[PDB]
Amino acid sequence: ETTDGVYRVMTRRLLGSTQVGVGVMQEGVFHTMWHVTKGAALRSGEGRLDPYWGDVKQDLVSYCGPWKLDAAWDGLSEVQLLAVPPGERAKNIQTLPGIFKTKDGDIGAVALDYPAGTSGSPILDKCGRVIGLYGNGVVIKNGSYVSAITQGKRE
Amino acid sequence: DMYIERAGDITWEKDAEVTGNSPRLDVALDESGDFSLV
Ligand SMILES: O=C(NCC1CCOCC1)[C@H](Nc1ccc2c(c1)CNC2)c1cc(Cl)cc2[nH]ncc12
Repeated sequence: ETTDGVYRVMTRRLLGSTQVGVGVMQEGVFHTMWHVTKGAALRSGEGRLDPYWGDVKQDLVSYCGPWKLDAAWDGLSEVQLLAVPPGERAKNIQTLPGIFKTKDGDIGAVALDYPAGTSGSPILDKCGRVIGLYGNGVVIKNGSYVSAITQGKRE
Repeated sequence: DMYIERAGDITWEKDAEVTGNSPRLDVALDESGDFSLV
């Protein structure tokens, strides 16, 4: 299945069918976070998806072709996390992002607490464009999880 | 082996649950792609 849309990343190695993460299929390319698949090949029905690009530091990976997501957060507007939690239906959560101030520049941050198996869920702008993926971040004082808005580069 | 199942369309839904904060955090990214608070 090469259909555009959000997908669940599942495994049968652990007990029963465990959801390890989430991903985005766009323009025949599957996008997810490196820590979800570890760069391993994926199965899509009878078909198979092989990795094409990846980077452990950016914590990203693309399958069947190059990274296709090029939209970016404008720094002002509210965004929407399209969260796909294990065993649960896909749900849109609207929020105004925070900031991850780093030594190499700033990046948006979404402060939504979700289980680890939700890593790879897309973050969308008002046009419905994927501005990044949720699932690589940090845990703060009150135990709340804050993810970065991880976006790759498009050639 | 890992596999994929479709979860839905990528669209902005009007009148969705509006929740969450906007924190401004000082963070560091190591060589293993891990973030940590500064
Ligand atoms: O972003 C994350 N942060 C956890 C630590 C991961 C390594 O040290 C710093 C924070 C989790 N995913 C993750 C796991 C391993 C690695 C990466 C990211 C990228 N490198 C390797 C995660 C994601 C989500 Cl959606 C909900 C979650 N709850 N608890 C954890 C966690």
